[PDB]
Amino acid sequence: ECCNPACGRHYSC
Repeated sequence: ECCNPACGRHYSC
């Protein structure tokens, strides 16, 4: 998972 806003296009939460 990538829940931080900085994940950007990688956001997956």
